[PDB]
Amino acid sequence: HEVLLRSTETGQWLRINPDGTVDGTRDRSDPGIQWQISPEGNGEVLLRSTETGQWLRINPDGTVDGTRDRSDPGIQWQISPEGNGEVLLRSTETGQWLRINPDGTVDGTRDRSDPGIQWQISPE
Repeated sequence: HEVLLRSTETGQWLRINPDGTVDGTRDRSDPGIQWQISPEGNGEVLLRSTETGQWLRINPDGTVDGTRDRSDPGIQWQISPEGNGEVLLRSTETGQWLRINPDGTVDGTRDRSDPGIQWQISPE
């Protein structure tokens, strides 16, 4: 039950790379864009890469990458639907929203109005 996470603004997909970097791509065939959601309970989820097995992580320095440490505090996310399949993903640890920028970089922000925090989630 894989899902794709897609930018509403640009249509770019959230991708993880073999080196652990996380960014955006327009290549629908990239194997790094398939994710699996697992419940943590209490409204939290993990997002795990089908390709690499790494979980999506946000770090104290604001960077977003992947990790295989299931105990890392930065891998818990909260999906907040806004209606019509639009969602925000908020980090339990930092309080930031996951942001994909038009240039394909992925980081965090507290700006509710940033167009890059708007995500769609669709089955692959």
